[PDB]
Amino acid sequence: VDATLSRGGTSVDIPLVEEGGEILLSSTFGKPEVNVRKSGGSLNPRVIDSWSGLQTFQLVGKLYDYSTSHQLADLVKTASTTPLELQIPQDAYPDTVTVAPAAGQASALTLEYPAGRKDLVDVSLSLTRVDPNSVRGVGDQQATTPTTTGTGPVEVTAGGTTVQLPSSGLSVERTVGRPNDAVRRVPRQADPRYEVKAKVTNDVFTFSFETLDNIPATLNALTDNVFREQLGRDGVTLDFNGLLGLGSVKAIPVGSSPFRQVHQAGRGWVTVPTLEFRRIYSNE
Amino acid sequence: VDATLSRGGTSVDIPLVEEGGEILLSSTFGKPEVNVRKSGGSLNPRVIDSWSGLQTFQLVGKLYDYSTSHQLADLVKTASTTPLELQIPQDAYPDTVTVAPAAGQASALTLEYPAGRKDLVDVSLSLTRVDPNSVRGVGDQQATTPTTTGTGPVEVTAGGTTVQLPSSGLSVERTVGRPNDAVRRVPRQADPRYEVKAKVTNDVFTFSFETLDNIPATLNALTDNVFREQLGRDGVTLDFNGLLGLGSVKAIPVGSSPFRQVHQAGRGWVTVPTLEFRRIYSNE
Amino acid sequence: VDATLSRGGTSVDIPLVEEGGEILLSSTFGKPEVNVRKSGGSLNPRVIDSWSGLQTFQLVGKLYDYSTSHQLADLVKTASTTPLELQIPQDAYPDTVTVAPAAGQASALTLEYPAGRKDLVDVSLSLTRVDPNSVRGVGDQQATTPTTTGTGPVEVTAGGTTVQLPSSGLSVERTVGRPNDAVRRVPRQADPRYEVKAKVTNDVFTFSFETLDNIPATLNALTDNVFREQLGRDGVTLDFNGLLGLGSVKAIPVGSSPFRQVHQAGRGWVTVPTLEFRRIYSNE
Amino acid sequence: ATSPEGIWSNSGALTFEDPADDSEILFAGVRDVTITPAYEHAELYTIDSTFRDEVKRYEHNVNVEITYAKFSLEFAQEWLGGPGATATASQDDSDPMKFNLENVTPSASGGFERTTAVENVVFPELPLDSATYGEYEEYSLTGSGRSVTNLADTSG
Amino acid sequence: ATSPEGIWSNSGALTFEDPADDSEILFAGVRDVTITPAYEHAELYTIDSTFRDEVKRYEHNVNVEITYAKFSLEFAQEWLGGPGATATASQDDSDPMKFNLENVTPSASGGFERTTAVENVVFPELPLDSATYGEYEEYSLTGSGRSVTNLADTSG
Amino acid sequence: ATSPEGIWSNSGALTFEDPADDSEILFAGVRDVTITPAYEHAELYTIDSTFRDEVKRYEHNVNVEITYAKFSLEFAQEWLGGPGATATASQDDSDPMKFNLENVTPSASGGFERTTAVENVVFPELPLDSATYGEYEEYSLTGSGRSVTNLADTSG
Amino acid sequence: ATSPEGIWSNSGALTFEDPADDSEILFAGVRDVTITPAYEHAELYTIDSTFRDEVKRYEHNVNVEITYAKFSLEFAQEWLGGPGATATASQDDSDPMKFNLENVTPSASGGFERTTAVENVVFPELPLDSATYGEYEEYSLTGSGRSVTNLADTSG
Amino acid sequence: ATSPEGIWSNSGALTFEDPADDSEILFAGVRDVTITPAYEHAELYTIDSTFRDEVKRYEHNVNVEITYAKFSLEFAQEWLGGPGATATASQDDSDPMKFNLENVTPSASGGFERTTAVENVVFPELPLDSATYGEYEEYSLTGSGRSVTNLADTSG
Amino acid sequence: ATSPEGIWSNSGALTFEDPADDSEILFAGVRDVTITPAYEHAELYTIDSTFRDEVKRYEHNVNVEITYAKFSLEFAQEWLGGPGATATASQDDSDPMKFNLENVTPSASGGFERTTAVENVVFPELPLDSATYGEYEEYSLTGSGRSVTNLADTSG
Repeated sequence: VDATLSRGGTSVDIPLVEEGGEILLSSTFGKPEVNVRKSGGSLNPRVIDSWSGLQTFQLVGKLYDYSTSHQLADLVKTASTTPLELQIPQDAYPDTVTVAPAAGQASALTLEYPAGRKDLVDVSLSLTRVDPNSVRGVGDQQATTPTTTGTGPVEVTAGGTTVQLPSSGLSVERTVGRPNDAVRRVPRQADPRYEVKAKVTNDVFTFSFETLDNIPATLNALTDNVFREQLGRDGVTLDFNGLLGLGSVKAIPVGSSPFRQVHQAGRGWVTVPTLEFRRIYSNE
Repeated sequence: VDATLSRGGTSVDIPLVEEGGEILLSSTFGKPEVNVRKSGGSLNPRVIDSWSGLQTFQLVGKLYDYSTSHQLADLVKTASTTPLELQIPQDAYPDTVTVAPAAGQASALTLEYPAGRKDLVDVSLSLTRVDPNSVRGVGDQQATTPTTTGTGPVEVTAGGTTVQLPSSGLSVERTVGRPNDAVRRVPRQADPRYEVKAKVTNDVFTFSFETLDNIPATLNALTDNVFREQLGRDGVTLDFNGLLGLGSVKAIPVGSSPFRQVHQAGRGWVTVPTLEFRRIYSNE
Repeated sequence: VDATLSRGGTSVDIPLVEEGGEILLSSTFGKPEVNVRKSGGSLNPRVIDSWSGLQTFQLVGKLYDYSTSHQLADLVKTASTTPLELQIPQDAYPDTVTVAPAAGQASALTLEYPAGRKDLVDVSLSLTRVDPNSVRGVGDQQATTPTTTGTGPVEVTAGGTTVQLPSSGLSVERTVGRPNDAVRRVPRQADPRYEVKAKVTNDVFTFSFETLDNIPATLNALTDNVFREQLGRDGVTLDFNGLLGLGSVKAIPVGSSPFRQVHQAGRGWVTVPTLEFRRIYSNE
Repeated sequence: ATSPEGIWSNSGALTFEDPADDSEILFAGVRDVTITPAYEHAELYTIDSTFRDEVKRYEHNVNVEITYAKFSLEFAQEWLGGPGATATASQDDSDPMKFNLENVTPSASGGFERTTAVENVVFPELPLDSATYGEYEEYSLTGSGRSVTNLADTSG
Repeated sequence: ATSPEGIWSNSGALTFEDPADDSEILFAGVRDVTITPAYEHAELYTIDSTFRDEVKRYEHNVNVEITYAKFSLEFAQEWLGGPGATATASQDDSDPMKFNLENVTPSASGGFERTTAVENVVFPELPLDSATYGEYEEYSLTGSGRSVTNLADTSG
Repeated sequence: ATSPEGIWSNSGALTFEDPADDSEILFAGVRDVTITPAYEHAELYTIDSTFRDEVKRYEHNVNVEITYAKFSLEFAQEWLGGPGATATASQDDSDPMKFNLENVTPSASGGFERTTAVENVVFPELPLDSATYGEYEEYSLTGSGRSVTNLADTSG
Repeated sequence: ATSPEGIWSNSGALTFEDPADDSEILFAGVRDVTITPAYEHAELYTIDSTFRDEVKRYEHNVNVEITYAKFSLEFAQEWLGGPGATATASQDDSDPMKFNLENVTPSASGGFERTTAVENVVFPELPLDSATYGEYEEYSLTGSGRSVTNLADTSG
Repeated sequence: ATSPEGIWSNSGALTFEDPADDSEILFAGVRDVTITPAYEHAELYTIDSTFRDEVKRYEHNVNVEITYAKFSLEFAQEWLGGPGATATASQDDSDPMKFNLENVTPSASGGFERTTAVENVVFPELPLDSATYGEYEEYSLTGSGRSVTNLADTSG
Repeated sequence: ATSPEGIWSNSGALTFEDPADDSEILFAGVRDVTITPAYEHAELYTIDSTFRDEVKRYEHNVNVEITYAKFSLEFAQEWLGGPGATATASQDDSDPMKFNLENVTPSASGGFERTTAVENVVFPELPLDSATYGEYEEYSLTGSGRSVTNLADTSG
């Protein structure tokens, strides 16, 4: 039922289970690093093979508790010289393989908390295979996800002002990645070398929700403080207030269009299709 | 019913009205200009906020007369340092906001004349918010859309030769924009500075129709005189002859594949999925 | 029924025939070579027209025998100073026109052998129009598609090890093109100049299939010897074993992700959404 | 409050009015009459419950459908002609004939006289001829009003 | 105005005419006759109101469907041949046979004579043989006219 | 435990209550009642098997549908007015009237009194008029409650 | 022109022919027979009018469907064998058996003899067995012909 | 092997068990009962044949559907309460109640006693009240079991 | 050739065989039996013409559906077990039980003995229990065979 992923002594078991006939594991192969004779002088190209290819595993699953999901996110995002180790339960793959969060990806892990679906977190993972001895790194830095019991409304807090995110239709998509690590081709061996870089990680929260009452007051209090003033070196504090067992975290909007208000024909209230935040420094 | 968009004394009122549950107004916000750190031995990035962000209004509506649509196209396309003023009736937005046609967009306004829908023009608008005092630029140039009563067939007319576009299935999408204006970040209040540039505007007509008779003669008379031969510094006269109340205009095809002829299984006639022209200089 | 494509005396007649209301012949025109103004304190741009336009024909059809398909692929891929000549039956086009495999496309011809069809190959073609006298070239190089009678299983073979591709669900998509030929604008003719380059062609085989028994052994024997091993200056011998009347050919995986193994909810077997190879040199 | 009571369909009194005048358009001979105000419902859920959090009404309409057996030239020529106009052929214009509508019914034991009224009903399609062998012509209208203007006991 | 009145299906007279000449095309023995002018309606809703704001007609046609039990050689041969020409076999050309249609009925108590007329009716499919064991061949047409050209009382 | 037993529809008593006050809303003349709690089920399969591995509930609701033949002014005027207010005309606001519902049914041989209660039932559409020739007006409601608040034997 | 007339289904005379020979394939015992030439209609509207501008025919076919109660080994072995060939099992090839078809019906009062003929009818599916308890096997075929080769009075 | 034989529905003996205990949940008074193990079928073709090359089973389930007329409080309170727990109201959790199931049916002539058994049946929805005027409440359950645990002759 | 002739359903004799051995699988008491060899047809049209130009078969299958009223333990246990093995519970493996099928019928007046045979028939779903109040259990199979292996007259 479960694949096993581990990072030193700490280990997580992930159920590869889905509705209907969906894709659950995809193993992708390629040779980006074969060299092609672009001129040739003849119809069909001569070629040469010289370097480590690319194997990538995409895993899809569902998790039955939030704590296992947070521990996986912390395990994924952590910088450590110790290799990330995977076990696949299907006999076409060997009982152990060494991997890294996918080479260039901003979203090596996705955790989804859709509307309804209590004690279901939908999960997508992307992992690149690496040679077992070819993992290297600049020290160790353990990722943390704060936790608390409060079970209150989520509060976007900025400049000492607060807006509660209305629970109505509220859905969370969180994405995690290590896009600043370096994966490098090695000559005459199958799998690449991997460098655990002393560089910034990715940890983005996306909300979708609908604001049902106090609408002008809600939308202006949110948008002025988050999108029409300077935050300085500070950011928004996104108080998850113990929803999903998550604690308070500091964050800021990133990208061209992180937030949308939508007003629709025949609707007496406002849709919020996105409110996106990237997590920031709070680690002094 | 209507939002009001105006410049100087001249004003247009636009119905925010649509079929079913479609989007009518969307306010998008973002901070492209936060200087997120890419580097350093810490998991989460340090950040600094220092600049005017981005607010954008997307508006959708239906206009019930052609003259109001033509006047909107002219008021949009016109170069003037006179700030473009938007009034939104919905309480989540303040009673007046200063705007510009969307910062880099080729299609800040779309007007559509679909088959069947007499006295319905579909309208889509995109407007970047700008600081009220921070509108700047060079000269004033009132745009003109020519008009006439003739109510005749549209006549693509070049090298002293004319082809009537067959009315059968004939549908128009016209787009307008100011992609050569400059919107720029300022280390100031949250809304950017805007420069009304003495530079070329965008104004494009897309047709689609099906040619039902004299098909070979029609398609050759269109293709040879417009797509094979050289037009010089002249262009095609696209004589609307009073259709939609539009007068004669001069134009040319631009870019990759602006005209398509389509021959189909089991059909004894030719579809034109698009025929496209950009309006040109005729303003001496 | 058929349009005729020919080079020298050698000729192929292609049934422009399809199910439903599908596109069979699309002819598209563009003037990318108008030198449109980006500048000037006037609303509408000045233009100059100074060069050969673009005309491109897209043809769709079905072929009733494999030999005619192979002969088309060979006649397409072949380098010759001899212009490629198209005869179009529909009266809207003149009785003959000169062409080249589409200038910007890697897949000027697609041949498809979907599961469950026999004496029925899907075809798509793309052909840039060229001036009849403006065809030029270096030598002649005849393409050959090998042939055999064997009617056995397809055998991906490397390092003296072979894997039979399971016939179950097996579907082939082959693409052919001349992406290294140079097409160039001419200043006083309607249609461009075409240079038949003595440079490498594109010829790619794509498979999809489902592996139904000996699955772990099959997938390891395929992955190790093709995607982990190094093939040197050699490649996979893709022995078509007389299926479709195709003979053996030498090839290698090209691009970032040529091969995928897919494991699914509720399925006790593995899908191959793609396995892909580019044909290599075997012409010594 | 007034006790609930049965209503007998043949006690009905449907009428159509031109909403520009508030004057009657001659119509009669109904056999079925349905009036149904309806709002689209959005049902909404949170990230940590199986239960519905909230529910909201959006697009509102009054579904009106009527089956009737006496043909009216006036009603049909109003539908053809569009707002404020009578016509004897299809008109090439985008304004449909809006009608105001009222129905009045004593309850079966006279406990109340329920009046229902609806503004700006429009019908997408008008059956001009609905002929079947060995039957009187029976005409089906389906349409959508903007809102219910009244719903009350009008008994004295 | 004129009172609404019943209409009896068997009282009707239906005719087809050639739109080139207004000459009659021989057709008879109908059992059902439906004529329904229709428009697609757009119901436009505002930014904040749950109510509709405006409604617009946007694509007109007249749905005509007829069931009939006497075959006509002429009607079928005209439908094969297309406009202005009559044929005994399928034609490989794109023009459908346009028909003009008129249907006339005295009302059930003689109050009026409703005449309905429709221009350029066309039929995608024509049944030639419609045989069922122990029954007369009963033929169903479904088609679309461009507009209603007349709807009036043709009584004196 | 208590033996399963037959239930006779005509023995039931249905009531609607205002969830603000627990005051009764006058409603009567029921014919049919369906009360059906439901959840969407996610039915989850592994890679390694053709069999199911796990199954999970998610979006819960209670489908309530009722057919009844005595009109109530109060029920309709509360549905128009929305929560905590009563109205004679359509209201341009987003809150639907939430009703609490209870149905009480003695079992056929007196073994138990099955009481079912449902919170926050809402109806997208309210039939105001449902008139058919030669029949009493019969009204059908389709709606959804948030949860089942009670299911118990209320006998002594 | 010839007067329209009723046609009686049991006067029919369906036959199938191999179009390579113009020779009969033994087939009999029909109970329903439908022949319907059809074309897809494109109905096209302008930029500036609610009315239809033009209408065009595309993708011609003849829908043929037949229900019959006497089994034929010859017809079935022709369909299995495909063009010009007889087979006693499924053949692994892409050519369907094409049949020519003719039906001749005298009109009910002998006013004409309506001959319909159709070229290259093909049937996607052939019911070999159609057993039902206490009934004779009744077989339904649906198929498509290319065109109507003949539609005329063949009386003398 | 044992000869095939008719089975008479009224000979049946359905029971439900809590799969934590293998203890009976009180249920009775069925009318119709369907049990159907099923697998999704992939039918796979190949590049140079019209015939099917291979066929494979994927997603397995057992469709169970039951129509019954004696209400059970215990069965409903188990469905509400979920695994291992009884509840008198909707519970806010994602675990559905899983039932084990068995049915025992002697053949019509006593040739065998067919026993069918099914594991972990779940029902998406559960009718509590199913009132229809002048009828006993009849309850329909549709659900999915994981696998058939037993299908054998259990006669001695 | 041989004349078409009627066939009487009740004269038939259906049999199932194991394709590994050609040994019989005990099966009886059929009521309805449909066997329909089928293909998809692509109808290919050229440019310029409205007519079809070619038509081609692809993805052949033989639709088999059977209704029967005597349960067989053997047939069900073979369907559970898959090819070459027999089982009393669901099997977690991807191979469906392939059956060979043959059906034999004298024609109604003794003209011929139509034998139909089909290879590798498989059924996605097998009804085990099909209980209906006051009726015998009646079981419906739906499935697909690879090809028709025989269609011939087996009379002398």
